[PDB]
Amino acid sequence: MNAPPAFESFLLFEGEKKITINKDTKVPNACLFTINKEDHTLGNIIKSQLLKDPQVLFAGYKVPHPLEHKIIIRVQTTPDYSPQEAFTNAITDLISELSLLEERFRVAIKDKQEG
Amino acid sequence: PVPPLSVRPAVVMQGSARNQDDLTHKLADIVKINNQLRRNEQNGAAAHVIA
Amino acid sequence: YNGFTGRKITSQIFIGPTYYQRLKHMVDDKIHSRARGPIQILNRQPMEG
RNA sequence: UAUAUACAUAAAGACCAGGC
Repeated sequence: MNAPPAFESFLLFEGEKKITINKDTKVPNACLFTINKEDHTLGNIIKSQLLKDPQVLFAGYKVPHPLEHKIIIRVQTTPDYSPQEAFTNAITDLISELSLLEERFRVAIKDKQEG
Repeated sequence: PVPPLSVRPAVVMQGSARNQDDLTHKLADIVKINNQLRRNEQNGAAAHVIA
Repeated sequence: YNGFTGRKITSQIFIGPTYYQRLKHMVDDKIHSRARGPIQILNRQPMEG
């Protein structure tokens, strides 16, 4: 009777922003992103792309609680590199990876069939 | 003393009429016999039946 | 392998098919909440059950 | 046009079974 709807995990209702950016006062150049209606699929890709960036000192995510679906990503970069720039370059670098993987998987298919 | 209706509520049965608490029966058995004891002493004053 | 992060789990885990029973006891029938409801006749206190 | 349909009733007790 209290079971939440199945669709409630990936669907946003009125008023919920997808992303919420809040600066972090503990630290200089630290920012904390809040992603609604996402899980470890999306959060883990980005964290692991941020740690390749040598100008990123810290990156990590957590699901605060499993029953509510949101991600919280802290990022701390070096001075004169903004933590919002770090998080955008991460997303464009995956897109430039996954667009290279979808093209290389199509070539191996045609090679595989009758070849 | 006869405690009030609150202390011995009736039972309202939607099927048939009402039922009465234990006290209301236990108090009925006293008023019956107390009254039989009213008449004997007042009328015949029969000594051995009163006992 | 870990399900969330993909990495192996250091210690090896013991898996096998095992036979479980579901019990007459479910949470939907044990749940209860009370705010200013029915009240007993004699005591004017909340009902039982 | 105005005004109205406002809540109460399913008793109690007994034994039996189970839960922690």
